[PDB]
Amino acid sequence: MATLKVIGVGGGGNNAVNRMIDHGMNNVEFIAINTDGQALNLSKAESKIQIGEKLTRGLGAGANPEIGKKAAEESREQIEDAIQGADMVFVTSGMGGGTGTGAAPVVAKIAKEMGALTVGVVTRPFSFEGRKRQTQAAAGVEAMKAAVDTLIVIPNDRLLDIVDKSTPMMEAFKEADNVLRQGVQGISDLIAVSGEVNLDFADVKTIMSNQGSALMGIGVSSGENRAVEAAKKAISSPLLETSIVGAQGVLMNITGGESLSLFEAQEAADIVQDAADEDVNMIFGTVINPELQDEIVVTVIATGF
Ligand SMILES: Nc1nc2c(ncn2[C@@H]2O[C@H](COP(=O)(O)OP(=O)(O)O)[C@@H](O)[C@H]2O)c(=O)[nH]1
Ligand SMILES: COc1ccc(F)c(C(N)=O)c1F
Ligand SMILES: [K+]
Repeated sequence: MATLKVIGVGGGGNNAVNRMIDHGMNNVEFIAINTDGQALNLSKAESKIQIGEKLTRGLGAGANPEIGKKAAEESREQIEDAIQGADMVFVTSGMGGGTGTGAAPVVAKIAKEMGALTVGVVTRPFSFEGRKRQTQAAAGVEAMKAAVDTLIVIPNDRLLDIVDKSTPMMEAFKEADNVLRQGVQGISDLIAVSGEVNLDFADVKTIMSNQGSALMGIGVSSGENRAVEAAKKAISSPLLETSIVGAQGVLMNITGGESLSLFEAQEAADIVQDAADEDVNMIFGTVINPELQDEIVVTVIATGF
């Protein structure tokens, strides 16, 4: 079976890895990469890599992305050894600081050279962090795009659209974490489960390899318009820089119980096709889970923008 690894690079990335481990994911390996040895000592990841100790003496990169980049380059063999064997790597990092900005594209490059299908899931900083952080972050996003197979960007300003004046900051961060964690879980499920119309890791590669921007979404619904609703939730994305609009390739899977109808599978597909507003090249899958009663789940991976 295909081996999935999630790598957190820098403070925000390792935060996301810690919160995902807390949440619980059972068939994914986690790797924590950081300059900051204090944060790395608190990581819940089974594999930890301290990079750049000679450069920083165990401190972070101090907002200097060139130090992050050098620290990763100098630890290339340790990063290779930790990746070796993965079929797919997700690299998550917060752009705009020194370690994520500089080291995450090096890690992603190493993963793609090690043979892994490589997906980046990165944040852009809040506008309140100022224009220099935003410009540094943009350069990291560009570098990440050059290094990955596909890239999901989460502008942190979008979190301000989903909170009220009291929502705890940590609850907002968990919402952003969901993008990665549900994208990972959806792939894990595809690999693990045999479908009635069966998709497998080669289909993931076809949809994701060397594609650029991506969307990864899941929607769950019940009741009379469940397929349309689940499809709409899978592609909605209030947190995403890349919406579904313009997608030219899509992997879509529908999971339901024995009641899953052909008609509602077409409805779901049509929602995705119409929201793309393009002629979508679809890879369509279906899973019948007789455990499920009235629940349906639509998973979408969209690329080709
Ligand atoms: N959404 C989210 N953003 C984060 C988190 N931690 C940091 N950030 C963002 O990521 C950017 C860089 O922070 P950090 O990863 O700590 O910097 P680095 O360790 O030096 O690479 C910050 O400017 C914030 O915009 C997090 O837990 N969640
Ligand atoms: C989330 O996508 C998934 C999940 C579980 C599956 F069995 C399949 C499949 N049709 O083989 C799929 F495409
Ligand atoms: K499968």
